Amino acid sequence: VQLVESGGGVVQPGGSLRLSCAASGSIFGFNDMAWYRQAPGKQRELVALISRVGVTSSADSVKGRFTISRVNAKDTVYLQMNSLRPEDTALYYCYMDQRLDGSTLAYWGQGTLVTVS
Amino acid sequence: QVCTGTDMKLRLPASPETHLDMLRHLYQGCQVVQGNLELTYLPTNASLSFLQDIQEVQGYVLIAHNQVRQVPLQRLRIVRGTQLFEDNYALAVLDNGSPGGLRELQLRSLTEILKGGVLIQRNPQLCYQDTILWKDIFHKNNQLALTLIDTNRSRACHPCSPMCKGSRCWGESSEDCQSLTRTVCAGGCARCKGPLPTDCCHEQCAAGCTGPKHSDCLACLHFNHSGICELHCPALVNPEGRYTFGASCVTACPYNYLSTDVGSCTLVCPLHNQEVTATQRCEVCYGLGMEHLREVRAVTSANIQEFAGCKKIFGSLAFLPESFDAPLQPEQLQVFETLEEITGYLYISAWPDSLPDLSVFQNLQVIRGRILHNGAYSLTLQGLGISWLGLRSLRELGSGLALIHHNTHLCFVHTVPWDQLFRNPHQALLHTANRPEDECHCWGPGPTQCV
Amino acid sequence: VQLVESGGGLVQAGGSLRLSCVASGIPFSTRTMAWYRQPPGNERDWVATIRSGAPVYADSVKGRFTVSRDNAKNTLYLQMNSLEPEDTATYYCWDVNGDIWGQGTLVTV
Repeated sequence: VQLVESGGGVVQPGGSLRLSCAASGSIFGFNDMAWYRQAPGKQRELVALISRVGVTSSADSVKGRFTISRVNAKDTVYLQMNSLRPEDTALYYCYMDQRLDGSTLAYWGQGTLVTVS
Repeated sequence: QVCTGTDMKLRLPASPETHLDMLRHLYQGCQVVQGNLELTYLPTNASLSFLQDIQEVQGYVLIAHNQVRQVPLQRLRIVRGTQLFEDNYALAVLDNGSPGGLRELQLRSLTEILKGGVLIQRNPQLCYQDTILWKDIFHKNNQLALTLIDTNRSRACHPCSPMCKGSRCWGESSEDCQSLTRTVCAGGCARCKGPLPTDCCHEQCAAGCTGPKHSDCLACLHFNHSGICELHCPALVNPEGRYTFGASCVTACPYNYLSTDVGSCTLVCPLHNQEVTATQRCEVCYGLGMEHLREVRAVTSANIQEFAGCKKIFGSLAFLPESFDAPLQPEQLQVFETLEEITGYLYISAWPDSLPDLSVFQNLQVIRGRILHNGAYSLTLQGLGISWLGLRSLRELGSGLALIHHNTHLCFVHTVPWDQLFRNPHQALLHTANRPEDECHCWGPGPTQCV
Repeated sequence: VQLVESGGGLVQAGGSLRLSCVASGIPFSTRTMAWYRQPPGNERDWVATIRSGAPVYADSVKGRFTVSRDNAKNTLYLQMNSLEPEDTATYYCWDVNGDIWGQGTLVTV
């Protein structure tokens, strides 16, 4: 299982951006899909989480601006970012999960850089 | 033995009178379906004996809006779940229906579903859906293993035969007993043929086994190598190298596929790769549905200039009624005079009334049909009002069926060598509601239209 | 864009009937219209098709049915004569080019 992000870039404040992260090497699907971000000097914090059924969660600082969606056929996550603020500059990592033999296996991406300026 | 499914989810048939014929042509003598099994809009007395050989489905199974009382899928063993219906379900039985409608599922051979769930809603006459242990049919590593079963009925079902160990049955007959291969396993083996530890199957076998080896099981979890279940096909870099084609290792790629340097048979070249013709390998104008016009569904005046001076289109060409009403003009259609190959399909549901034929595609030679309209057709012509075809240079139809119906002024349909154009024992010409042949090898009138 | 069928109802054996299909919001002049029938418990069956000239009829209804259109009124007709007990079905109006189906009307003989 390998995860690759193809969403990052540089955007002016108030602009829009969309991140995607597809997976390969699985024939069973994934438990849940998430997006994490890392501001300079701080730890990795959850931005948005979506369940396999379709229940969507989001962080309090991005509510009303960040939306997460998934496609089970392609095993892909999406993150639509609208009205991006200067404090949205961070390293965005996509996250996937799999429940196997009673345990959860975590898979991380390499990260994508989004700078708002 | 291997056939391609369709993608027409919950949609009405393109031709109501030829739907059963197209199903029979697509699924006659097929064991593995490379796509989705969509059995929809079947009449009460429909004969479906051509589906008795199907054993594996790569995508999803959709049985909806059917008046048939029984669908004979009793040899189907595994559903891969590569594609999902509504992105959640691998099996879907909806709105089906002696009043009419299917009464039993009769899937006594189905044992494994790799990815997806089950959706059974609004079947008044269906019975024996709440007594099936669906957890057994789902793979132990299946992530989207959910069930949504509607048990509302308009009749009372008899209990199944007492021969079953429990009350789990696919029907009323004694041989409709359900076989458990997951919840009765000994230890941690995912699949087994009995309650003993020695009865577990090989780790590369999906739907069950007859012996403990990796050559005597009902299905291969990843790939089948001449009867051997292997995780990976043998690498090419190698006299024993094999190409990856679906869930099996093959010596050479099929007729209408592209061989990648990785060692897999695909229908489109990957990024930063160019198709090379020797068979073709992955060592340009883009049509509808290829990475620039993915959401575009018609050839309008806002994108017709993208095909000017082109000899090969990597995509399809659809001519909807909205294309001609800025409305498209007959003089703008000459940009296709140099076209010679279409990678996808050719759809024409509208045409200018001043054009008596399809002469703008005079030099078109190959319709590859790697992408099919509704998953079944590579050349469709309906409601055109054309006098003759005029596709003088057409020689090959790589895949899919040809559908030409409701052209009230069209002659010379049967004067075309259609059998010479096909390269598969699954393609045929479906034609209805054309101009009668009583009042009607060449493509049109004159000496220049000879084949 | 919608199609509405009207003019059905009840009739005795050997009677006559006239059907009408109206189109609103589409260029009716440049469209191909087809009539269909759906007997209960069966599949939809083709009846007739007309675009601009002589219509094409099915072998079952040939000689008894006549199909005509009025472009100014945006209406399509279906005249029925010498009706038979096997002609009872739900009749549908189809736009071939635009792929638009009518709601259907019930005809009982």
